[PDB]
Parts: sequence; C-alpha cells; structure tokens
Amino acid sequence: SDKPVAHVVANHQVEEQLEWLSQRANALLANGMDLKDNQLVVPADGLYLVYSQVLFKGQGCPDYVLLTHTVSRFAISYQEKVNLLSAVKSPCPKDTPEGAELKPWYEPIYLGGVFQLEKGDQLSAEVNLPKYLDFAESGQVYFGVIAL
Amino acid sequence: SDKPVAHVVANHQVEEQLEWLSQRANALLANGMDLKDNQLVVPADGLYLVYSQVLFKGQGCPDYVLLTHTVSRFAISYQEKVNLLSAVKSPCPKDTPEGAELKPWYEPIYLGGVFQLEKGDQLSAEVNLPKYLDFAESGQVYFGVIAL
Amino acid sequence: SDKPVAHVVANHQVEEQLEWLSQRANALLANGMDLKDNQLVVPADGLYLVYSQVLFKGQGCPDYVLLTHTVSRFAISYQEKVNLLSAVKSPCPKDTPEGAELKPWYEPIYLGGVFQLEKGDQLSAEVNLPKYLDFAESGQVYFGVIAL
Repeated sequence: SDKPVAHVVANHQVEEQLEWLSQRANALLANGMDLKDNQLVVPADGLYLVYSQVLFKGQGCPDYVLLTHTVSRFAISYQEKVNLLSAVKSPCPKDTPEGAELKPWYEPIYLGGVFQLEKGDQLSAEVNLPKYLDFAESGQVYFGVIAL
Repeated sequence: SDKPVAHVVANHQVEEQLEWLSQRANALLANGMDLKDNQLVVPADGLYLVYSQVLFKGQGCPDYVLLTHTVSRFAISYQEKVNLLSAVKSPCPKDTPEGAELKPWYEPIYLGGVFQLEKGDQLSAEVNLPKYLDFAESGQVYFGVIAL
Repeated sequence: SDKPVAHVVANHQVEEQLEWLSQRANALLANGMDLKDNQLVVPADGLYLVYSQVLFKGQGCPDYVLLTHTVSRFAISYQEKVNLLSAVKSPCPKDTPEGAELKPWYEPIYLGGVFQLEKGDQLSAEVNLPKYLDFAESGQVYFGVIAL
C-alpha cells in the first residue's frame, strides 16, 4: 500500500487521440506516481513493472497501414527517448478489398516488462496512428506502472 | 509467500466452455484466494495484478466472427459488474472459401493490469464465444490474480 | 534479500535465430538469476512472474505457417520440458489470394503469468520458427523473470 502505482486509461471523449487519465473509477495514480504531459513519472530509483495495452479498430481497408505501439523511457540527460517495449501490427492488405458495407477489423497489442528506473524518469505509451484507437468500451486502452 | 495468489487454467476436458481449474501442474490458488462459481475472489482490500490469456482457433472462415475477452469486477459493495480489461479480435475479414480450403486460424489475446480491489470482490475472465477456445496444449488459456 | 530478476532481449545481430542477451541497456540479470544455454535459471524455490514477447514478420505468404511462442519449465527432477505459457498465430493462407501479395505482415505474441518454481529450474522462451522474428527495433522481443 506504499508502493508507487499507476494504471491510467484512455480519455474516451477525445476520438482519434491518446490522452491518459487517472480520474476513472478503476484507474490509479498513487504513492508518488505522477502523470505530467501525458507521461508517467517515477518517484524513486527502483524496479518497476511497466505495461500498456491499446486496441485498434478500422472499417474496410482503403489503406495498407502499419500500426505501432511503444512504451519509452526518457530522462533530461538523454539524446532522445529509448524503446523499452514495442510491437507492430498490419491489419490490412495493400489492395482495397471489394464491396460496400465494410465489416470492422480489430487489433489489440499488449506490452509489459520489468525495468530498473531512476527517480524522475518519464515513461510514455504511444501509438503512431491514434486515429484507429478504439476506446468505446472501458478496459481497452491502458498504461500502468507498479514499483516492485 | 503469504500474499494471496492465483493462476488458474482452463479445463481441457470440456470443449466450447471456459472453466477455470486450480488442480493442475503449474496452476496456483493460495494464501486466501478462492475460486467460486468460476470466479476468483480476493480475501482483502488491496492492490492486485490481474491478468488473463485466451487462445481462439477456427476452421476457416465460413462467416465473420467478433471475438472478445474480458476481465470484469463484481464489487461486493456496489453490486454491479464492471469491465477492468477487455480486447476484441476479428479473425475472419472475408468469407474467402466458396468451395476453397478451410485452413485453421489461431488468435491469442492477453490482458493485464493493476487494480485496487475490496475484500470479497469477485473477478471473472470470460469470452463471448467459448466455442472457439483452444485448450489442446497447456499454458494457452489462463487467469491470474496476485496480491501486491 | 534483493529480488532475483531478469529481463533479457533478443540479439538483433543474429537474424533468423533467438539468442537472449542481458548485457544491454534496459536489460537485467541480477540477484542470483542466471542465463545459461539461452535459458533463465532461478536460484531458489519461490513465486516468480515469468513473461515474454516475440514479434514475427513476413512478406508474401508463400507458405501457410503456424507460429508458436512458448515459455517452458525444465526441472532437474523432471528432465523434460513442460509448457507454462504458450500461444499460436496464423499470419497466412496456403498461398496469396490472387496472383501474389507483396505487403509485409507483422504479428506479436505476449505471454505472462506467476508460477511456483524450484531452485535450479530452467525457463526457456522459444518460437517454432525463429526465421520470422523481427528485431528491427528495440523492445520487440524479450523474456523476463522476477521473484515475487
């Protein structure tokens, strides 16, 4: 009950964009964890389980798309952010499939691992094309950190 | 060691149904965790890592199918079921066949997050269409809850 | 004492094979965890969170392939591998729909769960077809174990 912990979820009112929120009944932001500029900030050096899930959805396949989901680590002294976890998905074929009344496709991605972080480190969980995010139902898009 | 812990797996004997079991090699149900009416019950207020994986399999694509996997919380206080984690998958883009070969397809879904739960809360891990679940091998369908 | 922990990543310099590395940034192998013969060895009896992710990529679908990812337990009392976690994915059809497709497909698989293990147990995270693994970016392929 003293361990820094966070489980933030996507703001469902901002379609086509990814904004993390703690103000939801089954979300958490406690024991030192801060959420600033859409990133989770760790309060102390230590081992942390970092995870995130996104759900993508699309109707038809007019475009061949490469979907990515990445959890990164950043500290002021860094040249740039570094990938901690990442995955890619390709829901559609190059050829635009024939026919109207398109059935939607759905693609989830889950990332998660243990990392030694330092006080003040900023963790981000982002997607390359947030226009395909699906957060119509709760529990589909989230980002968490838990001190071990 | 003395923290409530559970890692239950699907019963492989009955097809088209999702029944969690603790009586298997590499399964767990200890330190207060209980399995009742196919749900994991936590023994106390506190932080818990909750996760689950399901594997779906189908013989070709006779028609469009929408697969969902959801971990929900039934709050002993509130008296209602809320989804904590959820994902969707569409394994059948088009009904390709039309006399063609019905090749099997496979689709896994993983869910996991940390949540503040209350004593007596009941957690369920379910899918919408259990007819597509695949238990052929061990380690494919599971549900865990671990006290932090 | 301090928790045995490991988070190893795939060697990106060896294409078509899965070699776990620990001497990289954002990788861990400490407090008694050992990496031997590409397997993670636990130093004591206890509960451990074990997880792994792989990312597969292919182009054109000339062969109908079933991709598998499995985390196994090998005991020095039961000299044979047992599945702890496993999943299967089918990224292709027997051959391209018409003529020959040309866009690359991508498929990630995540596995994770808590297990009671014994001192000396060796954990392996392997795929059936490593030729399809993609290490083009950091954080795509990993294997971790952390003592609870």
